[PDB]
Amino acid sequence: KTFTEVQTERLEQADRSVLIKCPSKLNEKKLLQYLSSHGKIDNYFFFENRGIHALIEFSEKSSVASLQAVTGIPKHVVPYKSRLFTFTLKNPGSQAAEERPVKISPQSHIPVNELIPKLCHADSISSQMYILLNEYQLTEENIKLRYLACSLVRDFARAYFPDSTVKPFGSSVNTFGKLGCDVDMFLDFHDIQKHATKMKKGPFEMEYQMKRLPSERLATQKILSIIGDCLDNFGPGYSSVQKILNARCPLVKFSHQPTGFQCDLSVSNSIAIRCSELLYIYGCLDPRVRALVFSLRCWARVHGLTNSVPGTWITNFSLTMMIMFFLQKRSPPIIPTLDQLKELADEKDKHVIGGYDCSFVSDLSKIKPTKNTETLDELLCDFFQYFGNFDFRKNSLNLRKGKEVNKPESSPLYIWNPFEQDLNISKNVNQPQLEKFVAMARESAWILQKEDKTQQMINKEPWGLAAVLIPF
Amino acid sequence: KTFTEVQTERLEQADRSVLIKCPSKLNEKKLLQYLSSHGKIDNYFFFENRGIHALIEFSEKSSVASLQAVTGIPKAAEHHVVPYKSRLFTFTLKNPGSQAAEERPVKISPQSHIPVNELIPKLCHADSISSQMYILLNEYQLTEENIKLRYLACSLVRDFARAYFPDSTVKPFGSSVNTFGKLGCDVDMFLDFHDIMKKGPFEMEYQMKRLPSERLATQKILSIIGDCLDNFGPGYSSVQKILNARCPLVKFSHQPTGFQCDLSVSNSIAIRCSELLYIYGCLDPRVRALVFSLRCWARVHGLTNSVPGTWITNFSLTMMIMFFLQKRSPPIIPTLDQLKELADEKDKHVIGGYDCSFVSDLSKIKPTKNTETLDELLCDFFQYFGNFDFRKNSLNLRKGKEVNKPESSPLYIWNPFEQDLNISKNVNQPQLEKFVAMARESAWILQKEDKTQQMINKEPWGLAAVLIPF
Ligand SMILES: [Cl-]
Ligand SMILES: [Cl-]
Ligand SMILES: [Cl-]
Ligand SMILES: [Cl-]
Repeated sequence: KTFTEVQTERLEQADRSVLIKCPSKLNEKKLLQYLSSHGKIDNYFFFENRGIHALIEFSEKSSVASLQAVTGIPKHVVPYKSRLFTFTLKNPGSQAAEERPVKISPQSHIPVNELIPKLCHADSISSQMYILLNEYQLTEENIKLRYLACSLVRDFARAYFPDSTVKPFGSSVNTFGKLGCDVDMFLDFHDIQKHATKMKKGPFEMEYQMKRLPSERLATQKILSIIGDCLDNFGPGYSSVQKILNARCPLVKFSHQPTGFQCDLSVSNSIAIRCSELLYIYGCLDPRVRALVFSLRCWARVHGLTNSVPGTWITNFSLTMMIMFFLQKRSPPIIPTLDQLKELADEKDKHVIGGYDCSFVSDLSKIKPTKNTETLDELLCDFFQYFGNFDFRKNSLNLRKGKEVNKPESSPLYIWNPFEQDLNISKNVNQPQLEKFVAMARESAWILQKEDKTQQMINKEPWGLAAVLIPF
Repeated sequence: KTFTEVQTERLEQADRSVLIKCPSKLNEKKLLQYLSSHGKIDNYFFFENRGIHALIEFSEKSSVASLQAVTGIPKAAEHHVVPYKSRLFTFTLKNPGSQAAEERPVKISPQSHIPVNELIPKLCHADSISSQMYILLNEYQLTEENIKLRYLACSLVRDFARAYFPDSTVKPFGSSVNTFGKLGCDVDMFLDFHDIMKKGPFEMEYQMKRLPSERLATQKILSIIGDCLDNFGPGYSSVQKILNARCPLVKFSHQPTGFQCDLSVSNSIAIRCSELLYIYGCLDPRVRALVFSLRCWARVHGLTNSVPGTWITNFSLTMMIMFFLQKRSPPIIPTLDQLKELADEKDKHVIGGYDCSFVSDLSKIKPTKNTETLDELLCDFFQYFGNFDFRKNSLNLRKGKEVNKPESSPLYIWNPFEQDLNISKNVNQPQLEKFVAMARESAWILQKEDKTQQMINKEPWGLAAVLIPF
């Protein structure tokens, strides 16, 4: 039910899953028939990534060890044994060419130039936005692949750090991730002995000889450094390992070839996890939330408002928060404020970080459904109108209050960090970039207000969402 | 027990051993009583190294995992440690106010030998040169406890390598295992880390990352282990990575044991050399007595040094001593070719095309009929090399003969396991001449002294007379 319960279930399924690089001439039935001899298979799919790969989700974890028991070491290699397998035929020239294999599950979304025609063939702006959402959103197969990537990194980390867990956060889990997005991973340490340890009969407290480091930051940097070097030199399918240990949140970036994901590994950050669960709640509350976010992120990218590299540009996160604020301010609100979510929280949902109460309700059924019935056609235009006429000089965005309030500090765009006091999430944004955003918003509002959609359809020209998803 | 069988047994015992940093107020009985609840303990001892530490050797390996299952990270330590779990434990009292046993002193096992200034008086009170040399040997040689500690150090380093090379081994060589090591000597360690089912309709293999060329692989693996030694455990390690040397090397101080260590990738020739020396050391007690005394002599007179350079090495010196013993009438030890001829098929070892075989079973070697005393052998060693023609002759330990020098080098000692290689190529003419001068002077001192009067006069005599600066 809850965000935490979804993560637990996803990780358990990943724990009994494996990846297989398939033979050039793949017979699906023969492969599955063989794998089923090691135990029942709950789920599986194929994907393309420099050849065909299969994700296999066994019903029982024991099946993994069963398969590993008949798997050999190639024959010079780093003999780290994993859940990455390569299957080939003994006598490849004695099997014929295969007629109709296999269904491929896409791990990327269609490019904008292919999307636009689909949008133009839609009946309304609402339908356009749902088409975009369906084309872009993470698939069940992609999600399974993301959790398996985390599970594999966990196993790699567990060689030196047996209590390691690796769990995804951000776009991979908050409902706003699009196909192709990075897998952001958090490493944490928790006792694998989940069972109830007795009262020991002896007199001693017993610990490992470990250096007590002055800061959590230094420990984090040393741990990530070793894991990074090990992935680089010893880990199968890990490439382009970049150590970015001196960043605000120390980080190791890498490309995971078996899955084709770009990944980012850091040590667990409690604030970042609260943020992911908050966005998950908002995304789950109403489908218009996700529809708006996906369309507006695409809009921002198309018009050069967002960028892949950090700088003076508004970030996708900042933009997403602006959208949440917009939705909080509808009459009636489409989503509750963070203070409203805090007040619905019981003792079990108490989360205090750095002295600041970051509590909010985890049970979605405790949130009264919105009575707002505005269509996406209205909301898209109104978003552009609202921020196109928003006084950014005088007002800041407070998502806890759901109100425009005086700016604590002078900054072009001030959006309050909802889990840290006196922090602006959009402090990076300069006046030029903010003015560009405003100009694009106003132009987009005008285009939607003035267009004759029926004639554009007849004239075979872009209309509605498509009209604002092309350069001006 | 062959050399190989000794190593195997030692490593197996180290594999089921742990190190425990003991409570400030240590009750030995309570500690052992508690630890025995995880399984029987075959051996244990205590040593001093910034507080009391205990080596615990469990009867069963399973006991290690049992102890680890109740070992925890403090709440205050969370997020502030590198969570590498090891066989290094710290024990403290749950309630410091719950001591309810009589306090007894704990026996400390020494890991160092007495300094020369304390040794000399003991030598001067001996009855003969032979007795002096056996006193030195007994004061200096590795103890059973020290040996266990050395193998455990290797075992701990092995566990770092095994994270991604599960079949890895780390084994000591050189002075730690060849019978000629003295307390306080480095632990020289070799890593061997790579190249060590039902049939379905698919061939099935793991996806594994390729290693680079042997040297590059060696450099990367040693670099990571060096980083582990830095960051895993209590640390304070003084890790020196010397990865660009001819033989890539990591030097470090292992704080839990207090050993100075050198880690490199396994060299098959160096291992044969260690077993050869082990054979020679085991054959006759005079072999070890001579080597220990002469190594001490070399150090005292500045002929050997802790850092590599133009100095004769302890290994080269030891080989010179072996050559000397091969040349006695009759020989005290056999030549390497004699040991080769005694080898059966099971003792076959060919390295780089060169037959490095020799007998491993010591009972197959006929005991020496030489009955020369150490008094004679010590003086004769100095006399022999003091008059040896180093310009014209080289030392061949396979033949047990002086032979023409293959290449021009001040001191030429044939590498017994590699063709056309001089183990003492590093030695320059100045250092060789110093050695010769010291040898000749030492011979004269022993030849001319009146030992009875020196004893009465309370002056150094015999071995003591050559173990002080000239
Ligand atoms: Cl194949
Ligand atoms: Cl997030
Ligand atoms: Cl996008
Ligand atoms: Cl040796």
